[PDB]
Amino acid sequence: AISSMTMFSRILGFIRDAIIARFFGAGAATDAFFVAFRLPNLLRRIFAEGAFSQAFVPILAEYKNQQGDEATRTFIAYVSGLLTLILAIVTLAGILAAPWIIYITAPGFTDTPDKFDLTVRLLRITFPYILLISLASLAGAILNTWNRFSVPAFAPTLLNISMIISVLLLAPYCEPPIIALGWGVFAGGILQLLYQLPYLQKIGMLVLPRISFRNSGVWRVLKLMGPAIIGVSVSQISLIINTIFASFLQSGSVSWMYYADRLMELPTGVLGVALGTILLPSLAKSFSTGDHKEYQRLMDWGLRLCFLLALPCAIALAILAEPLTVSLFQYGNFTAYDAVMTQRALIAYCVGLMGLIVVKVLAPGFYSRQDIKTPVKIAIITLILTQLMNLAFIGSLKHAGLALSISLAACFNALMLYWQLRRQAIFSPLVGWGKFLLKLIAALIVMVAVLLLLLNFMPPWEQGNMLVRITRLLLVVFAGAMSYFAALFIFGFRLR
Ligand SMILES: CCCCCCCC/C=C/CCCCCCCC(=O)OC[C@H](O)CO
Ligand SMILES: CCCCCCCC/C=C/CCCCCCCC(=O)OC[C@H](O)CO
Ligand SMILES: CCCCCCCC/C=C/CCCCCCCC(=O)OC[C@H](O)CO
Repeated sequence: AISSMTMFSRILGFIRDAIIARFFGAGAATDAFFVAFRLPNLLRRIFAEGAFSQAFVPILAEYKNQQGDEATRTFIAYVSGLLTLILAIVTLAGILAAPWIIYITAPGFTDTPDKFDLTVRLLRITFPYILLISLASLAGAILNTWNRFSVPAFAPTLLNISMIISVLLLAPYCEPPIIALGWGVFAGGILQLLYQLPYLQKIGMLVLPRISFRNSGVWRVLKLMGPAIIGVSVSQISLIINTIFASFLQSGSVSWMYYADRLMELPTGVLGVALGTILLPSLAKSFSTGDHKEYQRLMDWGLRLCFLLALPCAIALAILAEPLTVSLFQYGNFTAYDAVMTQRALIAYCVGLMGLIVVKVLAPGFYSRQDIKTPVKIAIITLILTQLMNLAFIGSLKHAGLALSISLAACFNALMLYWQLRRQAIFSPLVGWGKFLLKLIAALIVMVAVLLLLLNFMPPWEQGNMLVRITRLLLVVFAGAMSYFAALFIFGFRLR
């Protein structure tokens, strides 16, 4: 369900990314678009996922299960109304203050004033999407409360489609061509909304928004939002300051980081969705029922699974950074220089894939423990270490150093959450990790050896059509995966 539609969305997101790279490359225009659209949406996502979504899903289901459909319709009406009012005000203030928002977020764009102007213009086109995508994600949250998961998963396909179409059709018309993306995004917003509204009507939860300050449920969802806003703020501030750092770097830095991060995202989302259906449900159940012993059992199996699957992915992405970048991005305005810079950023990002997967495996269980004080402390530490690693790595490695900083920060964040579990006896690993790690290390050595060998005997990656390059890429990915799994088979792990 989710596993099929959210990954169709994934190839279309990656296809739109390749289209962007092909048509606009990695430079001033693409830098401006990323700071203008991606950075505000990421702040918005952090806020909604960290505070609004966490508060909204329990209260909504609690209405749905303990009160009628009419009471739930009224709750949803007042929630969507207050959301729309706040976001309309927020959007209006943002379009007015856009030059100051770009100045604070990306100070270094001021050196090319025309680039700063495009970033401001694109934020003005972009900003209405915040409203649209928030309404669409509220729709999707409601539908998920009604156990309809495939529609909200498929919904971002419409954004990807809209952006691809705006690039292919509207870009030559638009006077700065990447302006077209904005409108695609805009159309995308509307489409993502329009697609989900009838399904909402299907469950009788499509209702005209309405404003009130007396609703008990609205104040409940406002109260559970409170303690999470400090951590949301930490994460937002860190991301803002990272962008500030990158803004002083050479044009394309933001775009190179973006492309590397998407390349690196690609398998990590697969693994995250897959472990979120194999492991997290049973972990949540074990924590809710108070079964400590078998919670440890799953925690250990899941951490071993993380080492078994995220490590080979990270190392393979590092070894295959040029194959991947050249085969998936190096067309049109994406030059060979852009490909090298993206390769470096991708090698840097590979360090933190492990930290990402483990943060997603450990963080469920703290929000369930209702311990937010120690994660907000961990988040402040992660901020401090991130900004410090930025100062340290920016001069020597530039954008790659900023990517290394983000990666190592994710590593330390996961490590600190694990240390909190270890100190409070929340988790203690099972015996036999040592020989298990040795098995991994041998299998990784075999995999990397086979990959290096093949690459020495395989053509220059720039040479060929996209069919040819992606065929070669898939051939080496297959040989590497096969060889890693064959080394593992000799060691053991015959069944899961
Ligand atoms: C927190 C600040 C709140 C400010 C509220 C202002 C309300 C009126 C806004 C007009 C925008 C239209 C004009 C857009 C260009 C303004 C020039 C500017 O400030 O640009 C930055 C500068 O270029 C860097 O070097
Ligand atoms: C153990 C191994 C771990 C590493 C695993 C690495 C996976 C590499 C696969 C990539 C295929 C996914 C991307 C598919 C891209 C389709 C082609 C495309 O993007 O075409 C756009 C073009 O510009 C239109 O004009
Ligand atoms: C050139 C770049 C260098 C490439 C790398 C060379 C290999 C270095 C050695 C690895 C041992 C790793 C040991 C740790 C692995 C499992 C994690 C662990 O033990 O964590 C304990 C936890 O922190 C509770 O305090």
